[PDB]
Amino acid sequence: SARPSSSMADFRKFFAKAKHIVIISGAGVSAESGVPTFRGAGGYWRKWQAQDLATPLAFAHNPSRVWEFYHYRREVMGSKEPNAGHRAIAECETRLGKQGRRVVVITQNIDELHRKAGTKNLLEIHGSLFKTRCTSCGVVAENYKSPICPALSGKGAPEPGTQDASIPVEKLPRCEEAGCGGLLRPHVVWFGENLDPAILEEVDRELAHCDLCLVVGTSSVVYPAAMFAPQVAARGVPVAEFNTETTPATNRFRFHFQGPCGTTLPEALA
Amino acid sequence: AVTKYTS
Ligand SMILES: [Cl-]
Ligand SMILES: [Zn+2]
Repeated sequence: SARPSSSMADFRKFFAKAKHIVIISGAGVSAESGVPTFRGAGGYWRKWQAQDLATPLAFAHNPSRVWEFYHYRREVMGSKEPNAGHRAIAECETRLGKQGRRVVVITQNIDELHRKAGTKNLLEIHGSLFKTRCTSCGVVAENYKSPICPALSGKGAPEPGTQDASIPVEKLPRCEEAGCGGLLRPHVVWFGENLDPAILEEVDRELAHCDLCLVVGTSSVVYPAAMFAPQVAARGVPVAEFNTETTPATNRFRFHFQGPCGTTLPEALA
Repeated sequence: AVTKYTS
């Protein structure tokens, strides 16, 4: 069989010399903090997974339901914090940056735990649970309010059987800019939407110049993110995958380190 | 555009 190396010594040879390290992170990193991701092993919200609710069409049809889901997700972050994987990554960035070596995190996650852990060079390619965008005027705003709007207070219960709140659109979250009052939506990239062109340019720049790439906690089923680390590997650059399981991309990489990132990464990035 | 999906 054709399986990548699990030699930490061999990895460390590349790590010691890298001037430009790209770390791609996914839902497995957030899962280690207890964040429910609602895909793969990450559970269900009522009857649904993220693929069912995080879509333009779900939000067209039942914007109260989609906002209930995102509200639940916002509110549970109250009890979720960065883990040893987040900290290994942030500390590595800090330590390497003092030596003039660059570390950039490209994250699929929307829960801002890499920000909270102190990562500075962060590309949030799918947006943020704590940002809104207006469906009419297009302005993006940071929003941490708990609850986001009065009508959502105590709604979002995840239990199967929980009935739709059916909040009238006028009482869901609304633009507060002079003269808009649009419906807001979460500033999150949904299935079926494209990624911001500006961010993808920044991503391609990092991938084209990096000399080592880590893919951490990624199922490597969500595109286009899942295509980033294979592209690096095809330039001959070493790519190490850190994940609890093998994925469809595993055999494209030079290393696979099995386990929770919070166990493997502090060792790898030391 | 460059579009989001899951396999
Ligand atoms: Cl993922
Ligand atoms: Zn607006």
